[PDB]
Amino acid sequence: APRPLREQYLHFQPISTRWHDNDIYGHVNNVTYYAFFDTAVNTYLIERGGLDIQGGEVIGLVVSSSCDYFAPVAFPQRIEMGLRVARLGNSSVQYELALFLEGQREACAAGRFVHVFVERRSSRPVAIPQELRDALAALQSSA
Amino acid sequence: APRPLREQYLHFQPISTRWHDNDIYGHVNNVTYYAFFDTAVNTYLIERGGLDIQGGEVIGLVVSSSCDYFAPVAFPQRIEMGLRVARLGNSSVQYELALFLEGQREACAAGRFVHVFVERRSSRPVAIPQELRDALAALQSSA
Amino acid sequence: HMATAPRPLREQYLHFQPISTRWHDNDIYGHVNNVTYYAFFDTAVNTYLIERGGLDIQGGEVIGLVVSSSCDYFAPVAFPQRIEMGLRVARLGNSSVQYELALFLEGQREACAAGRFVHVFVERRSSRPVAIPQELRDALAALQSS
Amino acid sequence: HMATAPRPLREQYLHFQPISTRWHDNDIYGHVNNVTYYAFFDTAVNTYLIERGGLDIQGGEVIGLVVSSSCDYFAPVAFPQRIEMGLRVARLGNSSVQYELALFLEGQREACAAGRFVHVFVERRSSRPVAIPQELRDALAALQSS
Ligand SMILES: [Cl-]
Ligand SMILES: [Cl-]
Repeated sequence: APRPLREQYLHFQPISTRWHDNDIYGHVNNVTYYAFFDTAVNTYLIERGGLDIQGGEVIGLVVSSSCDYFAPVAFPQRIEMGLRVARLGNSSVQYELALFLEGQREACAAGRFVHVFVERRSSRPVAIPQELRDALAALQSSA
Repeated sequence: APRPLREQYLHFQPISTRWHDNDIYGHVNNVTYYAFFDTAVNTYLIERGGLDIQGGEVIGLVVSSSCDYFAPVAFPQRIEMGLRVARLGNSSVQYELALFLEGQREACAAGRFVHVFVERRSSRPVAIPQELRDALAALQSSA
Repeated sequence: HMATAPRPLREQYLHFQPISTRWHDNDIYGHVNNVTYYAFFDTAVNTYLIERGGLDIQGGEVIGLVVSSSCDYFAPVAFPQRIEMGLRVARLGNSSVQYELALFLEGQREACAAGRFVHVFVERRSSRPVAIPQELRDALAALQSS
Repeated sequence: HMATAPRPLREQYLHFQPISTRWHDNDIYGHVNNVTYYAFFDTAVNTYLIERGGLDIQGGEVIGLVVSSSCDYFAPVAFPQRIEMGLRVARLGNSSVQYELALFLEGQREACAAGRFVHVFVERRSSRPVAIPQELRDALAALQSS
């Protein structure tokens, strides 16, 4: 089975839920979890890896992603992303994430996604800059 | 001129920003401010006024809204909604809100919106339930 | 029922644009969320600016920034209903413009929601207001109610 | 370039659906954000379930819940480009179904992104898995690659 626990992740981010996260069936819509993934990863890249989204030469593009869902959460509930790095490559990295509900031990959902690092003007993949590598390595998972 | 200050509002909510709040021009998109409005109002209605979004008999529908924007914010910046109630009617209420950037005194943006309270099944407007009125009145603005 | 402002009519608008509705346009109460309407406003205007004004959002030097907006809601709509935005230009200044929009059921004549927004155009890198470029102004001028 | 998985072809899909792009589909890097693709998946499937399966999202007793999904991205697209979702059903169980989708430029044949999701159908009030209702199953069956 699962399920994922908080101590299996390296870094955490609270994310506040918004009215419109819920859909017609009353819980956070599956699409929104990936917004959560994307937000946790890039928040980390900016505060700890020197990512410059406004004018930086090198950017992370999502080449792929996925998620399994174990139990719903709903606005206005309080949640938290665990983030870890499964592998750091030469020009890409695979993240693993998990959504946690405040007060619950087991993850509501767990997924992965993959960045490739490219030159912003051309979109040629490029070796990950060093400052970013240092930050990404600091997230290395245990398994 | 403006601009709005924090002490002119009754209740506050931090809202975390998400990767995708920024648009192609790099700042939080104007549309998202109203998601912020909607989130601050309904969060308050649920924790302090007994709003039951899942199964409640009475709901708030937005009959109108607006916003003026004074200066941009951007993900991953940290922000905060001030909320106040300009007037409580028999079956509607006008809220005033303002977006604040952490560390800035003056509001980035300020807007209003109007709820009408209806019966969920029929959508007949109905007098605001008492528990909700108590909470809404506790937000009354000074001017 | 909802906003008590008088409902605008299809004829009061110049230019129309279908927008396809999306699963999550509906919120928990089951109709399109009020915020999404503003996304419809942005999309209609900008689609118009790119196909008729020559707006270059990727590398253009002059951009349009939103300084205010508002909307009144008259009757709900829901995914997967088919909808259509009405657009016109109410006022055309040297560096700013006010748009008026209304959402229709593509099968219908009464507006379901209507509002307004203001663009100010600015040099992209600095954000100093510049005058509206002629190509865009020519496209805006074709939407001024005669 | 991006995902290195082999790109799916337009012919491998059964059913198509235009989706209009929106201003804020583009993120700060200027192309449609990866998350939005999944919104396109949800919309295509559900549009299909309502018009061909009789899904009643407002008051129906059986609903479809998403238990997993994934997507590979091959080439970016951008508002205001015109796009089209390809849909087919890969597997049809008693209470679950796996969909496969791909996004195309409506003018084009190579997929720009492709992925998958799984619906489990459940009694709406409880969320106990129920079998898929016959009307929906008949619509799902028409998408199984022959
Ligand atoms: Cl805009
Ligand atoms: Cl769904």
